[PDB]
Amino acid sequence: SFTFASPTQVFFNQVDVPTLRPGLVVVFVSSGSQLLAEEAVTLDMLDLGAAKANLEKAQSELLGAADEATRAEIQIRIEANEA
Amino acid sequence: KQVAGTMKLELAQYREVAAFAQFGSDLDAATQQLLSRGVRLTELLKQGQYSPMAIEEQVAVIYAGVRGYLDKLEPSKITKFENAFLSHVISQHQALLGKIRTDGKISEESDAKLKEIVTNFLAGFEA
Amino acid sequence: ATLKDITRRLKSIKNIQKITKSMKMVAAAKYARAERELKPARVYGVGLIIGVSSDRGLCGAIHSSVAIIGVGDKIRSILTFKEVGRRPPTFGDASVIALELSIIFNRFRSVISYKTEYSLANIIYYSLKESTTSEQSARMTAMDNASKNASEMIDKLTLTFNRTRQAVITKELIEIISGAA
Amino acid sequence: DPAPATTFAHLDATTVLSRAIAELGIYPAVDPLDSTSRIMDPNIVGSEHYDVARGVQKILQDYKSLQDIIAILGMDELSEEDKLTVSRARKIQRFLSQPFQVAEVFTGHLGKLVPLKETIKGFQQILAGEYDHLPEQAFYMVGPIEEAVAKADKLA
Amino acid sequence: DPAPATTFAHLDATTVLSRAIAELGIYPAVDPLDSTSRIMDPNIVGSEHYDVARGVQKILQDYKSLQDIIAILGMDELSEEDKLTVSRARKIQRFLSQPFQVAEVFTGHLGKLVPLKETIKGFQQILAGEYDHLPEQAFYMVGPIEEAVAKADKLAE
Amino acid sequence: VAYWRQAGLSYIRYSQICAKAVRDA
Repeated sequence: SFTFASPTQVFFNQVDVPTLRPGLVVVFVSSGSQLLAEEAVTLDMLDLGAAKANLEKAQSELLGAADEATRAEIQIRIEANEA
Repeated sequence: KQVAGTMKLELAQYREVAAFAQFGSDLDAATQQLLSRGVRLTELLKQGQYSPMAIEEQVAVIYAGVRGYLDKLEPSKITKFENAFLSHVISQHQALLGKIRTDGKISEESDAKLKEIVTNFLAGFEA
Repeated sequence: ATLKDITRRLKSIKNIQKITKSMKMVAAAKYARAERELKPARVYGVGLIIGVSSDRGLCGAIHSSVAIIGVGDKIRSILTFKEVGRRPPTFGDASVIALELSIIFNRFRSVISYKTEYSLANIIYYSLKESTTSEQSARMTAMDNASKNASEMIDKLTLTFNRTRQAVITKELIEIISGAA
Repeated sequence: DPAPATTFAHLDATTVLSRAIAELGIYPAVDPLDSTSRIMDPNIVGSEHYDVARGVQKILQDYKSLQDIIAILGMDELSEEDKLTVSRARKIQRFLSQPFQVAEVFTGHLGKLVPLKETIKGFQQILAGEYDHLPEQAFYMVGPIEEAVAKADKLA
Repeated sequence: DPAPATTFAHLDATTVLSRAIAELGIYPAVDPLDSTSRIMDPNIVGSEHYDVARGVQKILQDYKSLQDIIAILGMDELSEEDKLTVSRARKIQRFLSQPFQVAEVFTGHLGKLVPLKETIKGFQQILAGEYDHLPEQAFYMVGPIEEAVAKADKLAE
Repeated sequence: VAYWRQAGLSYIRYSQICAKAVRDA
């Protein structure tokens, strides 16, 4: 059997898995390790018109600024938004 | 009689909940509103000495609390608000106070005029 | 003992009775939310000390049973993270704790009963979701009983008040009659 | 009441019974904080006797002046320190109860008479925390402390 | 009691002392919630004086009503607004205490006389939260508010 | 070794950032 949940929602009680690494799951997951994810969502709820705004905003803080590991947090946010 | 009934009921409902007015940070909005209307009407029942009020002046203040125009005003400021408000209406809106007396109630026209005066007056006073 | 003393106590225990009842009702709603959130939290859960409880008391033996970090302001004051319990725990709460870094928590059974890398944050989260469900039930329970104890004390005190009230009147009258005779 | 109130000063030892205590099932229903003796004196009964007696009374008084909070919120709200004093005081309260040869129909137990040295030793051990692990009911309606041990063994 | 009860109506100002207060070491043991005066009137003493006096009485009555609830349910159950009124009220209770020149044999403190101007200012500032950061005991058994500040500094080391 | 793990950082902070970026979208 296959179990697939976020800390708040249960989806399931072949599985394509991104490695975790922000990406699509085909039976969108944020991260984690039964498939465990910090944020697992549709797919219907995601926008996506505002993720482009989030990607550009993250690429704006990157050309800051500057101080290491700040910065490394900005790049992670860019990786999550690109996916 | 058009305002005393509503006030009596809202204070009675407030008295049931008043004990935990300071012990209910997570209780639901419905009982939060009873408490909020509660110590507002209570503040409006406070009165200084040696200046008894004409009936039309009484109902104009009681109406303002009952119809909900002071629910966003800090409790501790209400007594000083009313003093300023009453001085203002007596001096400038005697025509309004006469209308509540000559007609023996608060009409829609009077209600609209009192709304404009109270709301705009409230914002200036709370600064 | 004396009417004035009982009068103050009576007003005090009357206020407590009301507050304890309202606290029971808030905790009942908080538990209702927590038990719903515990369902998908357990299925997620399946896959140094330091001590998990909360900031708020009046929940019986929640803090004492679990009692250098400790999550909950009661943990450090009896034996560090504050502002826990009031808002339901999240995975973000678990992350904060894990980033600042057995596990001792109260496991939920029923309304009456409770018992003492990335997976590190999962274990802290599991303990959190169980703890608050237990804590909210236990507070609901303890406050229900406290409000009942307050009720019985109000009755007991009101009876003492009224016996004293009558005795004072009778005694005064007997002194007056004795002086007149 | 003027009758009993005037009687006290005519006595060298007083045993004051309490209805509240009787209703809790403690017999004899002696109020341990309202019963006195002129020979309760270290120079008369020896320091050991005196110390254990006063130690018992201290823990009982400490339990007493928590009654207000306990009656409302229960024992679970108290500090660990106060919970310890409550648990021992409750065991001491029970160990102060005793089956009487004369009251066998009412207790259902054979009457017991306890030597003074055994009384001192039993309460000494409780105060020292030697029986903190034992259940409270084990100390109820026994003679010497050994009976409380044997009673607890049958329970668990 | 009929004797004092009948006396009240013959007075213009009443200072009521309380054993419940004396027992706490608060001297003079004046009950601030049972002492009255005909001239406690904004038109006689002025609005500043009257407002501070009523403010002090309100905070003390609010605290008195809370004491018994917090004695059982605990301080942590109070809202931030309530525990602010608690701490300020306890400082106000203490700032009402005062060493008397005739009481030096009882207090061990030099007697103090506080001008009315300084009395008003002192309670005004406590009410306004100007000394929220100072310990409770700094306010106990002093004259003017400057002595409470000095006492707070002395209490540090 | 991953870039975020050089000066700092944990995988807990990685997941915390990624999870929030999903919510904000």
